[PDB]
Amino acid sequence: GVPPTAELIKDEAGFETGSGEPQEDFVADLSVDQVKQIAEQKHPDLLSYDLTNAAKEVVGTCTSLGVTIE
Amino acid sequence: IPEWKQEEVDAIVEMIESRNTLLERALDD
RNA sequence: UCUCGAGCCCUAGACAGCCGGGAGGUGAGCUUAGAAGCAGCUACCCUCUAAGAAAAGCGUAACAGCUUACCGGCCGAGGUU
Repeated sequence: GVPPTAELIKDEAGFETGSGEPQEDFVADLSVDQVKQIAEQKHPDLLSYDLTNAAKEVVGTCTSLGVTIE
Repeated sequence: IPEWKQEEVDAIVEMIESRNTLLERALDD
């Protein structure tokens, strides 16, 4: 239902395309707060019980695109 | 005497407290 | 086909067979009109969990679909190098 993760990130990230090489090329950043919201938009699309785990999933695509956290 | 088989039993005996053979094992304890 | 030896696995169930499960974020990102395990490039992370790859081999125009990994069950004694 709710749109995919990859896109949700590209919104608050402020960018469109990722980097040719993930983690090796940091495209954008994301405050944990921001990530706490994205994890709130996909409450159903995820199996995780706590919001913590929900973030681990979301925070699983970021670093693999150059989406660092602060 | 694999370690994981040993760890499993304990992990199980821990839930009971709060593979079929490992369950029977945990129960026998 | 006979005989002798070494290593490893095994009744906490080995090896094989058969049955059941092989799941979510997510059709990863990039490339591209499109590519969703499986053209190429890079990465290859985490949830649920007893398991389940950012996918090993076919398969597709691309999906679909079919199996491997991996877990569980039935079975029950040697098995494998």
